[PDB]
Amino acid sequence: PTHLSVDTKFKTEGLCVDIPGIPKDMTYRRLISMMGFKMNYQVNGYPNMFITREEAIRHVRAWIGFDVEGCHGTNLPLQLGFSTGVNLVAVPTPLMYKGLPWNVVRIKIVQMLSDTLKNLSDRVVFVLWAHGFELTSMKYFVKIGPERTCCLCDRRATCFSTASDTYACWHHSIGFDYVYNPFMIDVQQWGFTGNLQSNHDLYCQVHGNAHVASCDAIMTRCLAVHECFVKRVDWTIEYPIIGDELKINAACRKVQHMVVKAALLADKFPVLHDIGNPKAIKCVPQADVEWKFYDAQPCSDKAYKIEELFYSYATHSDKFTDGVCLFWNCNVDRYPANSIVCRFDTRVLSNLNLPGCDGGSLYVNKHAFHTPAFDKSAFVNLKQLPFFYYSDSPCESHGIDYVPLKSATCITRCNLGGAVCRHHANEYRLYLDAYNMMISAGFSLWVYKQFDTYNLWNTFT
Ligand SMILES: O=C(c1ccc(Cl)cc1)N1CCSCC1
Ligand SMILES: [Zn+2]
Ligand SMILES: [Zn+2]
Ligand SMILES: [Zn+2]
Repeated sequence: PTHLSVDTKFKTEGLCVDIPGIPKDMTYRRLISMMGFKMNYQVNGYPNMFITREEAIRHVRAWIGFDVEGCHGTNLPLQLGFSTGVNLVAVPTPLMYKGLPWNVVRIKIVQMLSDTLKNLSDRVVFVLWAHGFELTSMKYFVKIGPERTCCLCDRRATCFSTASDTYACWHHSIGFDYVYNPFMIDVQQWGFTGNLQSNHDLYCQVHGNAHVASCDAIMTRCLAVHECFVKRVDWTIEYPIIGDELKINAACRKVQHMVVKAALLADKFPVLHDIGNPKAIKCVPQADVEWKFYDAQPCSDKAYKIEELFYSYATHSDKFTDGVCLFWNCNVDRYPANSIVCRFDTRVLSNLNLPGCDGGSLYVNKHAFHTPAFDKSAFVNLKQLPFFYYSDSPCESHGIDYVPLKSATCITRCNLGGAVCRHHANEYRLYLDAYNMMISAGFSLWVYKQFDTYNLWNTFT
């Protein structure tokens, strides 16, 4: 009970308009056979082209929605749509390409999947709302067999070349013509009523239906992300390191300590209200302040309503207007004016951040976090937090080659005295690096309007 048994039943009702007469009684084994593939009773790490929900959720970085529409089955041209927004027309002889034979279409499919996936995943998972033409199209661009390694590296093979008779991963596949050992999941097997559009549109207003294959491909993946990461949420599932996950997370800890430490020193709040992750620890353990925690899990669907977070259930309940509120990746509709905020910007392009449901994004860094669409109006009571580095640490090198640092934003005794010491120059440059990492990863920082770094210079005298 890890992989999907090929002897599992497959409901064929979705198939029966493209494939009239299809048996009601159907297994994956029989379906794979009718798709023109032979598994040869093979114990070589590829037991089934189709995978479980649980397996798909572990391989979310690999999801490519895929849809095929009859254009006029051997008779007629097929429109191939992918969640990348690409439409290819294959002839048997929003990006929309003219009709070409399979021998050239399959080359474009490998190039497209390789460019999309090489920095994301070791595989492809085709996310289907299966009606028949998508499954019958696979024999024309897919080959299967035993698990293999790349000819040029140690990564599992994802592509095959009929020219060279060799196997490549996504990194090494230029000129390859076949997708090799793809995986796939039919969303329609999950038990929905009515068509794709009617189910997608319950949850999402951002993906229209232009009645083209890529639109269905996008809607199919969106619906799948909704089901697996919005309505259902599993934070136990770990995901491999593929990028700067570790640097970004370190940077996040450093910036959070820096900004909160400086807010307490500058404005001397007697109480801090720490709203969000119930596992959260004091980010400034030495600070004078009354530190009060409020538990809120990461919201995957809609931003929290500040009315419901701060709702008073009895008298003598905490005054959130006293001191300052820390919302560190706690996404709310509208922050109060007395807030310090870190808010993930869902629009950011990275390998960590996958497109999500209804303008949200699926941010995958150790764990998967569906994040509600970034909204600028949430920040109306605040301003953007400007970059600064602050330290009360002694000017003292210890233990890196130097250009003397000149910066208005290096808030240290040494800079107060007109000359930045080597230690604080090294720390400044490391912190500016951490800060830039975190920003470019898509985090945005917001602060109460009265916040002024000028107030920090008098914390040394
Ligand atoms: O792969 C095919 C297929 C095979 C041969 C021919 Cl001539 C047409 C279609 N499918 C999808 C699986 S169910 C039966 C149709
Ligand atoms: Zn390789
Ligand atoms: Zn959608
Ligand atoms: Zn110094």
